[PDB]
Amino acid sequence: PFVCANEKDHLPPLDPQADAWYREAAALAKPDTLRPWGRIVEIYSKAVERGHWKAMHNLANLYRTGWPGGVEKDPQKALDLYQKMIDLDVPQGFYDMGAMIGNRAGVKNPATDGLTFLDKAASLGNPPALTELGKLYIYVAKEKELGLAYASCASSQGYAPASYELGSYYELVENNYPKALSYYQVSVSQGGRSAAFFLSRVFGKRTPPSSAMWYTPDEKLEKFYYSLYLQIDADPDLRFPNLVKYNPLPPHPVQGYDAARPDW
Repeated sequence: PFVCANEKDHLPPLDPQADAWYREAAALAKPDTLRPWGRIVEIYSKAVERGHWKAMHNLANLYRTGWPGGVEKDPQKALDLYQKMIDLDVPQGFYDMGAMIGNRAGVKNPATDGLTFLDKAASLGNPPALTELGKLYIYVAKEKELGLAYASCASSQGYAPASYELGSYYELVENNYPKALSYYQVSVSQGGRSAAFFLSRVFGKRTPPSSAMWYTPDEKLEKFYYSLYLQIDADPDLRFPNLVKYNPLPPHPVQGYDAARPDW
């Protein structure tokens, strides 16, 4: 049996000073201009000293995925930070470690209680882990019902890539385009860059009909959702918690609001 967990129920405390440093360093790394990476690294490091689990994640990603002139690529330090995270039982830490050394390596790790890294992370409600496992059950193991449950758990926690993956599932596998559109719009409200980009294409004049899912082009929706794409592209922390309720999507010309029930 699968139990959907809430990741926020399993987050260690965040030091108030370390969180101030983390937020400033994350902001400095945000704009698409010249950025002070050496100083961003140093600020993240000071926050890591005080136990900030998000500073550990961001700094580790910089150490393994370097950055042209700023920093500096070093996989071993990124992994030492991942170790610090799982020692604190951070759900993202289990996902991060598994993404770097493989899922099944978790079974032997003392911090996972015998689970794989994805299983341990997903059991603590980690949305990235729930999303990957959902894709694996759906597309590799052919466990549709279980895989959809994993993705829906991550989606209901506000994780935009999970909502986008559910929308992509209903478009390509079930050909339920109104259901796909609704998940894409949910993903946009959750800061989904890809969903906003492709939701905009759905209503563009020049989009081939199959990629538009045979919706009628709507120039105002094309511009509305391309505008959200640009906002999310500039600020990935942006959310739109009122987007769905006050901007109902148009029905599909044939499938309505649900291909299963095209006349609702």
